[PDB]
Amino acid sequence: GVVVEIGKVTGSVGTTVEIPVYFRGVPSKGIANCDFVFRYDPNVLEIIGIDPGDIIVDPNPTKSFDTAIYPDRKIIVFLFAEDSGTGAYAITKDGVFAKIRATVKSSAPGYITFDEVGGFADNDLVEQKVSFIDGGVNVG
Amino acid sequence: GVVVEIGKVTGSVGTTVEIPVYFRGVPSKGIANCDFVFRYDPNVLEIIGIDPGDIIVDPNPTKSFDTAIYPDRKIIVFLFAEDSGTGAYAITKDGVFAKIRATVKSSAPGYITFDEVGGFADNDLVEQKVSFIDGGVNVG
Amino acid sequence: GVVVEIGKVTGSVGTTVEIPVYFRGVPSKGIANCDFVFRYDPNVLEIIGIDPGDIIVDPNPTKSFDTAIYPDRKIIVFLFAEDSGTGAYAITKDGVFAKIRATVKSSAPGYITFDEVGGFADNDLVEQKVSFIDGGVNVG
Amino acid sequence: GDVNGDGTINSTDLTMLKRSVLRAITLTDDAKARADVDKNGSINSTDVLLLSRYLL
Amino acid sequence: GDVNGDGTINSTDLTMLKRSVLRAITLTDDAKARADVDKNGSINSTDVLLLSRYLL
Amino acid sequence: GDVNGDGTINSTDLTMLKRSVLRAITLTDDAKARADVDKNGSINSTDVLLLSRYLL
Ligand SMILES: [Ca+2]
Ligand SMILES: [Ca+2]
Ligand SMILES: [Ca+2]
Ligand SMILES: [Ca+2]
Ligand SMILES: [Ca+2]
Ligand SMILES: [Ca+2]
Ligand SMILES: [Cl-]
Ligand SMILES: [Cl-]
Ligand SMILES: [Cl-]
Repeated sequence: GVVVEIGKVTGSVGTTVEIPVYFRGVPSKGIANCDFVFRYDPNVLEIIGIDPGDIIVDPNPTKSFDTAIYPDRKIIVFLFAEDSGTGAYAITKDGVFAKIRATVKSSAPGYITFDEVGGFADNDLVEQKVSFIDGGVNVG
Repeated sequence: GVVVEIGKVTGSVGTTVEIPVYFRGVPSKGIANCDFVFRYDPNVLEIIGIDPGDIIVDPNPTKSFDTAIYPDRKIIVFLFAEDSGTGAYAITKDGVFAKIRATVKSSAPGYITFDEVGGFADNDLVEQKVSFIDGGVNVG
Repeated sequence: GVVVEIGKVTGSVGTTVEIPVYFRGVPSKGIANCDFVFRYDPNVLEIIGIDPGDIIVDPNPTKSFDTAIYPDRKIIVFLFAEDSGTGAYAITKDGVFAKIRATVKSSAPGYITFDEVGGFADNDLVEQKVSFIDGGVNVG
Repeated sequence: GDVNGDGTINSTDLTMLKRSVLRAITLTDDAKARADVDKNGSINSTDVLLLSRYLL
Repeated sequence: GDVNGDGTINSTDLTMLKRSVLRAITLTDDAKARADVDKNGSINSTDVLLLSRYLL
Repeated sequence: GDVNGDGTINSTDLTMLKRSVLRAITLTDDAKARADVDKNGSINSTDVLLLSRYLL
């Protein structure tokens, strides 16, 4: 089915790095909506923002794509639901779904791991099979 | 005055059980509104829902009765306020106020205990004397 | 620049005391808006309310002044933004900005310390330099 | 009755009050005073009943 | 669709639903049932899509 | 100014912004950018003042 890949990057303490979230194996009907939660360590990584990738084609991306960061709860949340009304702004190709901007606070491994998945449906509102690969910063 | 009884039930691990909340000694003027908080252990019991009992007579029970479950805060909250506008949907007889649906996660005692009470008034908006008996699952 | 002084008071266990928050060195253009967070120990002090001081001149003080108390998060928050629309309700003189009402729960030092500051601007919307002095109850 | 303090008493106030009693949200110190309909120092189901009756 | 249960389905419901999925807020047990647009026992992005399309 | 992003700037936006600064609620990442009225990278009382003046 669909494979969601949390990227693996390296960076120095005090620098801000970008951790890509990849969508692999996007079906022919596409992906009209999805939501999922990732876990992280706020003592290791300070996540300052999340941006939509190029596979989100909505000219007003905030209408279809939104996120939230909770350091006290040690989680980040993604919400995608294409806002065309017709299925026009659905994800149809593989690539970067989102980019996590994080400032490295310590040399320890900064794991960004899959926690929970909600909906993940195509344009026919059929829920797709999905699997997650964990990643993060300095985890190799 | 009024006695609120948290029921005591037994059940196997992996099964979903129902824990009744009883209202005893309901006054002649009835009970137009009430709110209270119960404490529980989320590691022992997974509370998946709370339903109104038969002593709530509102044909649209959600208008008069609402609840909330907070596993991270280890509490459940009850809010009753009869929605007729005249006192018609007030509780007038003894019996089951609410049913707590919980899935047993472990063999340890699953205490559901009284934490806090707010309002508890009759149809004349007079606050009634109220006492609580603790219960739960596998607590005997 | 501007100095914010958390007052230092003494009181017996079981009594409610008032901890003044002073604004010192108020500029000539005044203070049109400010927000900041203070830290405290809920086991030592039970903060039951925060009132605006006499340096807030808004005849409807709640329109310009608001606060919040979070015992579970061990913080209190202040929000001032003069509501005249012209700069008329800005703070123009030194004195008591706010009064923290707290009931002393234990004999231990009850520190009320500066945690975070947001905006702190004059009537020309210029952000002012500001410093904080920590205080509390029975901290001497 | 005017929980949020926007100048109008409507369904939005009751929703905020009910969610507050159910502990879903916290109210600010100013809002707490306005949510205390019967002014007895507590925000509970009695306030909920009174506000809902006022709107109905 | 009527998340808050005020009798009208509008933008306020979608905002509450989206914030719930993003875990910014919690919904009450009554609201949870009404937020479950497709009635599959979960409140997620599929409900968000359906409600947003209904309003549009 | 449009905190919730419903297309209209009204009292609901100011209430959300004020509650955010008072730390009663959290805003989503999209809402955070729109709540940043003066676009200085922080959401505070200066944004509150500017939005309240805009509505008045
Ligand atoms: Ca109002
Ligand atoms: Ca009250
Ligand atoms: Ca509604
Ligand atoms: Ca659903
Ligand atoms: Ca708006
Ligand atoms: Ca700003
Ligand atoms: Cl709310
Ligand atoms: Cl909301
Ligand atoms: Cl809000």
